[PDB]
Amino acid sequence: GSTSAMWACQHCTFMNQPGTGHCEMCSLPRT
Ligand SMILES: [Zn+2]
Repeated sequence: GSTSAMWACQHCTFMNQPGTGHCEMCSLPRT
């Protein structure tokens, strides 16, 4: 809801918040 810049994971293939470097799908890091 209006944030900095989300990201697209390369495991679960879902969108994630700019602060959730991990993930709400796989449970892994952004890197
Ligand atoms: Zn993920």
